[PDB]
Formats: sequence, C-alpha cells, structure tokens
Amino acid sequence: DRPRFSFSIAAREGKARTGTIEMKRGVIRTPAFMPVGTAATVKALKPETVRATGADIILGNTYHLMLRPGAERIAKLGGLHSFMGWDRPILTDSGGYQVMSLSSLTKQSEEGVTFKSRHMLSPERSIEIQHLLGSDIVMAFDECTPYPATPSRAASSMERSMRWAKRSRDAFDSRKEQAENAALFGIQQGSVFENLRQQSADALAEIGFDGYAVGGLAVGEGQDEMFRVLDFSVPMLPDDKPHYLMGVGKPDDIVGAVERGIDMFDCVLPTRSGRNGQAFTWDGPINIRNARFSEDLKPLDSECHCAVCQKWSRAYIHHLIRAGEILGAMLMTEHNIAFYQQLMQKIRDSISEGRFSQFAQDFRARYFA
Amino acid sequence: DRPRFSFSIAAREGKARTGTIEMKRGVIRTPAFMPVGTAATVKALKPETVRATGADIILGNTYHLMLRPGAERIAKLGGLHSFMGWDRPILTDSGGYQVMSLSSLTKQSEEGVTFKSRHMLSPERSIEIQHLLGSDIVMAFDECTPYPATPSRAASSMERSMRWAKRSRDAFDSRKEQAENAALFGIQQGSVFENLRQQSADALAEIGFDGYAVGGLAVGEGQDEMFRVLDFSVPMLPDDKPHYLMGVGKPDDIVGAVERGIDMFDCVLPTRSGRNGQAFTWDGPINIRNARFSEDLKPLDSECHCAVCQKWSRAYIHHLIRAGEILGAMLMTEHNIAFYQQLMQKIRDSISEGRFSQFAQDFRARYFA
Ligand SMILES: CNc1nc2c(CC[C@H]3O[C@@H](OC)[C@H](OC)[C@@H]3O)c3nc(N)[nH]c(=O)c3cc2[nH]1
Ligand SMILES: CNc1nc2c(CC[C@H]3O[C@@H](OC)[C@H](OC)[C@@H]3O)c3nc(N)[nH]c(=O)c3cc2[nH]1
Ligand SMILES: [Cl-]
Ligand SMILES: [Cl-]
Ligand SMILES: [Zn+2]
Ligand SMILES: [Zn+2]
Repeated sequence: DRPRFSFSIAAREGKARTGTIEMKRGVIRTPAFMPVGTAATVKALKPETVRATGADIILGNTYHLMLRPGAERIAKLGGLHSFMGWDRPILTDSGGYQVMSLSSLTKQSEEGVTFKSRHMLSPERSIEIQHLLGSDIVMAFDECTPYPATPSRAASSMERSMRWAKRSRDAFDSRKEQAENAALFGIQQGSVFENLRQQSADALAEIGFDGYAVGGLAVGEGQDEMFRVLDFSVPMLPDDKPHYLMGVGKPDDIVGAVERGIDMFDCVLPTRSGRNGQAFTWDGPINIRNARFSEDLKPLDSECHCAVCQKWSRAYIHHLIRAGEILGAMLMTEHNIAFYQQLMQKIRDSISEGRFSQFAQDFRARYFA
Repeated sequence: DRPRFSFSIAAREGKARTGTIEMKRGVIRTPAFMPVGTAATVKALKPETVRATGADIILGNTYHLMLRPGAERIAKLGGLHSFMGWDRPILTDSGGYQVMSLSSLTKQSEEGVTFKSRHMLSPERSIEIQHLLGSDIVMAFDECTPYPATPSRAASSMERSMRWAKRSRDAFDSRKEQAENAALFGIQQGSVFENLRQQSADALAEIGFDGYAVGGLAVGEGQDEMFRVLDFSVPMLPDDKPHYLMGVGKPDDIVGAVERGIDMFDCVLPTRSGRNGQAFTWDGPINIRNARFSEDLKPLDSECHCAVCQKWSRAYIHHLIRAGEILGAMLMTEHNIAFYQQLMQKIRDSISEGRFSQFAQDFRARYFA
C-alpha cells in the first residue's frame, strides 16, 4: 500500500524536475497542475470528467468551505472526498490568501483573523477545518503579503507567517489521525526581497514540512518580476521536497516556473476564463465569442486530444457561449483543463527525455507566434 | 436499413398503446418522452448524457434556431445533428406556439406571421427552416390558439391552421430530399370544443400526415379540462399513426394522457424545473433547496437508476443549487430526465404486459401519498 507521503524525483534537467508524490489516496505526477474546486466542485465538471482530463489532485479552500456548506457539516457527511465524489488526493488552501484578498472584511491579530456574520481563522482553526474536510495536503495558515509591500511590512508579515507556520505544524502533529494520513506544506513569504525569502525558507526548513510552497506571488507583480523572485527563492527550499507555486498561472508562466524548479501549480485561469469564452490552444489563447468563429468548423485546438475537440466545432461552442448556455461553460472548461494537463504531460515527458529546454523554446515560439 | 417512417403498435390496453417508430436515424420507443433542446442543446447536458438517460429523440425549435444561430448558418455547418452532436432523430416544432406566446412581437396575416429586427414565418418558410436544420420529424406550421378562446375565435384560428396545414404538406412534398427522408406531423386545434376538434381532425386526415399532434393544450386549462378534451379528441385521430401531445407535462399528466391514447410527449418541466431545484421522485417532487435536505445523505430518489443517484447525495446537490453552481444544474437535469425516461419505460412495459391500469393506480397512490 502507498505511504502517507513520498516524493521521488525520477529525472532532472537544469533546475527542472519530474517525478511522483505517492499518498494514500493516489499518485501525483510532477510537475502537476491542480484544478481549483474551491466550493467542493471544479466548476461545470463532474469529478469523473476532471479525472478524464488527466488531473491527479484537485484543490479545495478552507475559507470558502467554512462558510458554505460548513466544515463540521462536511465532516458529519463523511468528508469532502465522499461529499463531492472525488476519491483521489485533495489539497486544501488554508485561507491565508483570503486574509489578503478580503482584508476589508477582516480584523487581524497575532492570534488569527476574524472575517465579517463572523468567522474566525487561526493556525489552529485552519488546520482543524482542513482535518474536518479530510484534506490530503494541508497548507499552513499564512498571510499572502499584499503587493507591492515595503521592506518593513513585508518583513513583519513574513515573520508573523513563520510564527503561524510553527503553530500550524504543532496543530497538525497533535492530531494523530491527521498526522498519520495527511501531509503538511509550509508557505514561504517575503514579497520580492531576497533576504526575507531566505529568512522565510530557513525558518520553514527548521520547522520541517512535507513540501514547500512559494507564496506571495501571482498578486500583480508581472512575469518578469515573478521569475526574478523565483530565480533566487526556489533554490532556498529543500531540494528533496516538492515546490508548489501558489496561484500560477498562464501556460508560459508554468513553463518558466518549471524551468526554475517548481513542481506543483494551481490556478483558476483555465476554469474561470473558459466560462468567459477564452480557450487555450498551442497557438495561443482565442476568444470563442469573436464573430470570426461563428462558422469555424475546426475544433478549439487542432492537436488537442480532449473529448470536446474530438466532437464539437468552434462554431457550436461560439453559439453556446454567446447564448449563455450551460453546455458552453462545460465544454470550454473541459477543454481548457485538458489542455493544461496535456501541457503538464509534455513538460514531464520532455524533462524525462532531457529535452525540456527545447520543448520550452518550441512551445514559446508557437504560442506567441 | 430503416424506412423513412414506420409506426408499429406492439401492444394495447384500453386506449393505451406501446410500440415503435422506425426512422432512418433510429428507433423511437412509444410512449416516448422527448427532451427539449430548443437552442441546439438540451440545457446542461451533453448529448451522450441525454442518450444515457434513455431518450430516443429530442426536440429543437424553428423559431429559436432561426434567430440564433440562424437556419441557413446551421445548414452551412452541416445541419443540426452534426452541429450539436446528436445523431438520432430530432423533432422540430414549427414556431406555431411562439405565434401565440410572443404575439406582442407579431403581425399576423393569412400569409404568415412576422416577429419584431424582423423575422418572418409562414408555412413555406417554417418547413424550409426545418429542412435547413435537417429535422427528422417536421411539424406543420400552425397557431396555438390562446386559452381561453371564444368559440368564434377558436374556429377562425383552427380554420386558418388547417389551411396552413395543407400549405405545410405541399411545401414538404415539393422538396424531394425532405419528403424522402423526413416525416411530417399535422397539428389538431379547436381549443376545448368537441365540434371544432372534430373538424380539425377530419381536415388533417383528409390531407394525410405521418403523425398527428394534439395542439392547443397545456396552455393553462388545468388537468381536468385537458383530460376532458383528450377524452373526445384523441379518438378522432387516425388510430394507426402516432398521437403527440405537445407541451405535456407533469408525470401524472403523462400517465393520464397515455391512458387516453397519446404516444409522444415533450415538456421543459424536467430540465427547467431541475435547474430551479425541483427533483422528481416516485414519492412526488421535492425542492432540493429546502433546508431539510442540507444533511440528507440519501440520493434524490431511492429507486432511481441514474448516475446521479448512484453517486451523489441530496446534501451535496442542495449545496450546489444553493451556491448557484453549474454542476448543480447538470446533476438535477440528468436525474430529472432519467426519471422521466424511467417513467416512460415503466409505462411501456406495463402496457406490454397488460397491467398498465394497475401501474397507473399504483403510481398515483404513491406519487400523491
Ligand atoms: C492567484 N494567485 C495566487 N493565489 C495564491 C494563493 C491561493 C489562493 C486560493 O484561493 C482560492 O482562489 C481564490 C483557491 O482555493 C482553492 C486558490 O487556490 C495563496 N494561498 C496562500 N495560502 N498563500 C499565498 O501566499 C497565496 C498566494 C497566491 N497567489
Ligand atoms: C407547454 N405547453 C405547450 N407547448 C406547446 C407547443 C410546443 C412549444 C415548443 O416551444 C418550445 O418551448 C417554448 C419548445 O420547442 C422545442 C416546445 O416544444 C405547441 N407547438 C405548436 N406548434 N402548436 C401548439 O399548439 C403547441 C401547444 C403547446 N402547449
Ligand atoms: Cl473557477
Ligand atoms: Cl429547458
Ligand atoms: Zn480540446
Ligand atoms: Zn436519479
């Protein structure tokens, strides 16, 4: 039977790695893209469809599920896996992003954050909620530092997050069933500052985690800056554990982040922008609502192996999205998630074969032609 | 290979019949429920899912498709079947209901109806649009008489519909490809008046059609009145051709209509009310949004064989619908359409076995308990 947690690296090329995370509920192939299913659903897809696209793991969110339908309620109903019908690993974010994104609803202190009906999150309560959900990969309760941030404020925020990381570790470890069956990831903060990123990495490594997320990016800094920060930040993390870049991203963001040592990704882009009419293709994104697609009999993408591209035309999907039809959202979402998984597969295969740098070059040349 | 059209009756019980319609694109088991797919989609379902529920045929609509995406456009793209990915029979309504339901947009004359951007429908143009869509069962262009109607106005409307029925027949017959590959149904009108229903039936039988719809019902008259009209109206139609009750209906409406000799049904109830939170069960409809379902682990219906009832709880679907999640619409719709198909299967089997009257009694006793 599978272990609680084992990360193995099978092949490398430069800073890029490919391998597997084995967990009780399944194997996760890395680099991995994790579809976002915040409210106990990957929007517009049955779990079987999410799996058919190639996803090994999906995300839920402590903050949203705490509010609706409720963490205790989900536990009473048998846990998130049973509730939504996904039996493979689930990673749950801790609420630390919402501490920032919904800060106007908040009162913050060293103890935690109260959101206003009032709901409280703290390292202890966040870890408890993730336990009640039956999360496989539990995220430490952090604060995603706003961008831009002054060095003083970035330091204060990071320091608090590191104290919260230790509290998260201790809360997780004290709950035997959780400690024995789930994994815990720490989240590096420090904004765009190398010295703070180093202090954060050192603090997290001293505490010790099963994996390490790069937090505080994909918050408006832009790709050049994000890549600059990754250049120095990822090498600070333990090499032998997974590296998870939270919130990233566009296909080219993912490719460049893998080149910089990232193993795991989540983003709402394929799902949300799919519902909005944006389809990803190897020749770049298209907006299916555009009149130029009204009589286009080609599939969304000419090479894509997904069920949508096997069966339906751009013209039909154009009609559905223009008409506000639910099937339009379903088809766009399935295609985009499948596209993302095919990207990850090509990345994994190219690293395995020692031709990832060539893949990255070819990918960019065509995607941005 | 299958004929253009052949209706065979395999078994009877009282006025009820069960059998098959064979057409080039497939066999339709009768009594049949036909899911409504007005805008080239059965809302929230892939065609494969519609088929998996047991549907043999679906409906499209001349009026809606003429407006968006356009009839000529669909023809250019290869026809409605290819466009939406449903390769089995499709019945298209003619626009005659919209003549009534959207009458404020209209200017009516003996030639046809113009809807106001202006779009025209006439017997000739309606039949042409249905050809462009590649419809298998083409409906005559009629007017659904408003309810209530005075005897004078009901007569005038019916008489015009009968003149339009002859024009529909001639338009269909003059188009060789359509005449050789599709079927044409006439629509009986006459409101709630026996003498007018008789005149209409006689006129339609004289013209001759492949099947006969009972039009002008399910327009607010209520079940007692609808059944009273069916009692005398259905026997007026040719016995050896299918009888199609347009727009019906709730499960008990369907059962009573089959008892009165109806072979085919369409209704938006399972799809539309499903999206609104109403689930059909053998113990009557439930509204899944009700707080009583928030922690109910049972499936929507205790006996239902559908994929939704095999996998997900009332509690989960309650959460999805409350949250406005697309998957909620998908799951409710699949279940309701599957329920309707299971109802039709039970009806067909019970007639075949000579126990339909007992089935109707048992069904009602439990559904209305
Ligand atoms: C978009 N860029 C981005 N996402 C980020 C997320 C996930 C948000 C999470 O919130 C929900 O979406 C709103 C999703 O929850 C499943 C998502 O994974 C982060 N989470 C934490 N805990 N800390 C961070 O520093 C952080 C930074 C991010 N940057
Ligand atoms: C609900 N009761 C009801 N429906 C009816 C329909 C279908 C409406 C059609 O319009 C679209 O839905 C709005 C659907 O189109 C596929 C539906 O089948 C009718 N169609 C014609 N041609 N003539 C009638 O006398 C008539 C009467 C009806 N009573
Ligand atoms: Cl999303
Ligand atoms: Cl509908
Ligand atoms: Zn595709
Ligand atoms: Zn069901």
